[PDB]
Amino acid sequence: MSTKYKWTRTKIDIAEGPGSMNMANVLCTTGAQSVALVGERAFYDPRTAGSKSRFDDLVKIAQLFSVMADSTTPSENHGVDAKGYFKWSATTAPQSIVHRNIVYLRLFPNLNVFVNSYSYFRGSLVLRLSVYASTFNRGRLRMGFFPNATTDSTSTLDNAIYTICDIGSDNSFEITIPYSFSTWMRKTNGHPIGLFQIEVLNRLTYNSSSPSEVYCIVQGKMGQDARFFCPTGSVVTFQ
Amino acid sequence: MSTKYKWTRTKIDIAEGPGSMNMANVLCTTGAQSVALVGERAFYDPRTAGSKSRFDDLVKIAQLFSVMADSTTPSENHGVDAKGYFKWSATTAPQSIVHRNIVYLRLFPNLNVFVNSYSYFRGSLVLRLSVYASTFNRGRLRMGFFPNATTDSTSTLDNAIYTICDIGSDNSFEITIPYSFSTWMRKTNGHPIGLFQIEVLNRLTYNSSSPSEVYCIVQGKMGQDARFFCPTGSVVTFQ
Amino acid sequence: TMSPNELGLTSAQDDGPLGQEKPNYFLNFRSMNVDIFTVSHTKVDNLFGRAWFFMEHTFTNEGQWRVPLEFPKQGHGSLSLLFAYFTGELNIHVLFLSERGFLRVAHTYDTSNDRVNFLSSNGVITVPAGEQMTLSAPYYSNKPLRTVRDNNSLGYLMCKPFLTGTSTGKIEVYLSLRCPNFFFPLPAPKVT
Amino acid sequence: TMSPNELGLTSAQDDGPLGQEKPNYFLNFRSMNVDIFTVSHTKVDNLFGRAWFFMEHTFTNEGQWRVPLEFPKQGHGSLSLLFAYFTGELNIHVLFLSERGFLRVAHTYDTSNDRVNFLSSNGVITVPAGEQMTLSAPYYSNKPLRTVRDNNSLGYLMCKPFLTGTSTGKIEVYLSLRCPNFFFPLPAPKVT
Amino acid sequence: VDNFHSMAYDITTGDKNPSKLVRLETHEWTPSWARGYQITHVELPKVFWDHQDKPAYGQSRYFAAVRCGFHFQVQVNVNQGTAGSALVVYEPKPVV
RNA sequence: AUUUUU
RNA sequence: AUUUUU
RNA sequence: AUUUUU
RNA sequence: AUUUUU
Repeated sequence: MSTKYKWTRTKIDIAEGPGSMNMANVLCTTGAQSVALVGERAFYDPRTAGSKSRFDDLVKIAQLFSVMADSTTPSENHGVDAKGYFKWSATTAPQSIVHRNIVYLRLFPNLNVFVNSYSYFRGSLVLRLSVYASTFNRGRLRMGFFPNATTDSTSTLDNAIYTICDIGSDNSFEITIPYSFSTWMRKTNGHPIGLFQIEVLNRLTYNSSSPSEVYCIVQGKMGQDARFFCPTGSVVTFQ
Repeated sequence: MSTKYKWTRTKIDIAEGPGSMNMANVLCTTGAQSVALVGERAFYDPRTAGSKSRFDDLVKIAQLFSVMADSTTPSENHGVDAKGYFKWSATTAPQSIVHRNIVYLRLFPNLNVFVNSYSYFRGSLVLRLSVYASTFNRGRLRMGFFPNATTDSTSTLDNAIYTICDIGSDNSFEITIPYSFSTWMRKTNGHPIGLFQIEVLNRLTYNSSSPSEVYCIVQGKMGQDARFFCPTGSVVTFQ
Repeated sequence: TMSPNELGLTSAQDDGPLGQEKPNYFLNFRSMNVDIFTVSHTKVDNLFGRAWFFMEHTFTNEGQWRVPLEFPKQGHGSLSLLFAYFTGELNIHVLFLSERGFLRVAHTYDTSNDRVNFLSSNGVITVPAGEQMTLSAPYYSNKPLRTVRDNNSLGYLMCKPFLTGTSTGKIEVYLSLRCPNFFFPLPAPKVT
Repeated sequence: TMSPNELGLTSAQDDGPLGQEKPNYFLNFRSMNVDIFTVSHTKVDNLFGRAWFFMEHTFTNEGQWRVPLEFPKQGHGSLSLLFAYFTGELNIHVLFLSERGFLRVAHTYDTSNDRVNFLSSNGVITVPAGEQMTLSAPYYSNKPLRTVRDNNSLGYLMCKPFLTGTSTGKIEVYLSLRCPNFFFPLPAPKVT
Repeated sequence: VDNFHSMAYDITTGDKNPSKLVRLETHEWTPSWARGYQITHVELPKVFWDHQDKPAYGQSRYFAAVRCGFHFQVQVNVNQGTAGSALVVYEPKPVV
């Protein structure tokens, strides 16, 4: 029998760090001690929230449209600013610009939050232009996008990813921008997404009882393949 | 039932060293805690490196040729220096020396790195002499090697490990030096590898349109049985 | 095949119900999902499973420290501001910076400031001087859901240090949550 | 039998592709592989699995310590200079030499110096005064590969000590890596 | 598709044209140049669009990103009477 | 990625 | 509530 | 004395 | 030496 050795408790070596508190790994925090009377769990009630289940993934929120650089007043510079709220006017030439600016994720309410949370990301971005005109107004508008472009200057969109918008019943055209960077993952706050330009293709037509100019709204969200990766510090403070 | 004893947590004895950090054993470091959000791993991309797999063993690098005591100018002392870059000249007598010196691992770029990393090693060493002459030049050259020799002096190579080089199409002759020491493992930086001598056997012949002297290059690498053992401190600082 | 709806032509007034994972394509393009890590960093459990600084308190006496715990409008935890209601475990990380003593720590969702005067059963864990602990407070709230914004969205934290001599110090506190249940996402926050 | 090629007679211009494990023989000789230890000390995982000093910082205030981590041109880690690209886990060993306090440690590959101003989710592990920890930072790089030479080949390390009184000290830092992926070996380095 | 092939070439000729082999550089090996001396270099990969007369110059102008493989052929001719040796090596940005 | 160990 | 991990 | 937990 | 516990 093992009576040739005096029974003793197990001896073990304690690794580096005496009471090192890991506040980075979730696998570490979830295992923390419980101040609960019996270390148990509670029964959650989604109904009171009108929901059938909790919200598990945040990416879905990043996939929700939000106005770009939204303002109370339309672009007062013929749309050459970041305001995603401008006017499509009959006067504007068949090639003049109705809106041009460099796009960044932070220009979007929902996205700007992730920008201040995660350090990197990847995936396609979707922009949806909604022109609110009357049933009589007609015309076309081509909106293109030069990925990672930085020179904020009007330029032919023949080689850019563009979408021609013909006014009808569904006046909310979109445009997708596939992930494009020299890396497998890009900074959530660094290099621009590209040059966004919406040029006039065909003057907005009208009649005696219809408006000679209409309002437009530009929204932005993440694609179904969107992802965010490293959480980083904050660059701004919300309220 | 075991209700004859009041249930309690396990008691264990903690070995010597409270937060002793072992920075010597890999089995210790690889088990360190992870600051990762979920303590996970990433998917590496070899393609961007043009490779199909990572590099696992360093010995293979030690098995890559590198010029010995490489210089911009050929040996100005008839090759009696460490320069692995000298000249084979027609004038040199049929027994005169074209190059002689004591060989050390540090005399090789690639190897010198391991010399500054590991403390010991073993295995055969291969030296490859490349004489760059024209298609008309002809002659023979015998290069020998006296293992662990220290007296830097010209001596008959009849008893040394030698290789006779007859100029032809493949003008890059080699020479292997089997592991030779009083130990199963020798200092990476200590006793010389031996005496390396390249004597003239037959005067370099030529003609009206061919050079009367050519350039030679001496490279060195480790054998397929090469091994390195203990990593030690550094004796030099790279850049 | 592909419909014109999935090619960009749609109507903003036909988006309800909320949550339409509609695919968008065009020639030479398709939603490509490529993963870099073995897991997601967007999942609520993972992201929030990582703590973030909250506040610091400098003590001199053995007084008590009562503080309304709330969600951050500052760190990566701000992503919570996108929601309206919360419920679940709460991980509190406390650092007791003191030469010689002990720190009593407790947590409750009870608003009454008298049920805390004693600390009887409010979770009085003990962190010896110069130490730090991570206590996970259960959802002992009297309200099924915690509006995520409230200055007291999270329950109050108590800290009554038991000092021995003239020794004084400071208690830095940071926190995270274990498995969080968020509901009814609201509009994105503004910046200061 | 043995060809003249394997007897020393070869041509340097016929070595490509790179990596030719050609055997070399002569009478009374053959490649003899004899092992002294149960395992290899040449394997990248093993060699680099052992740390090496990096640098030391002497703190006086609660300021932060930002430092571009890079491969050594000094210790056995120099063997890395033989490669061009790296990728994989990074083991950071930090020693907090202080009388009374705490040391916040974090790591990121992000070049921006503002994403670190807070330390929200950059891995703020806590080493109590007079203690030492070994944190393994994942490859949270925005670049698939890390040129091995860059003054910031390895991501930046952050150290914001949380002191309590006039106490001051120094933070010595050394490091190693877990399973390293090196690619495209370049020419050997020069000496100073 | 012209069934008569009035143009006898592969249908994908124009497509592959930019990958065509081209002369990237031609410098003269000036005698009396010590070992290690750099004979000539070549800006990779922008050299394939070195001049507007490069097959790849056309397309290269409409795209900002590139991912490609190379196949070099350094040629050096010298009469039999003469001798010498040159080191043709590829140096990634890290090395350069 | 038996890229902790067999 | 595979609401620690598979 | 499932008078640690199932 | 069920001379740790059953």
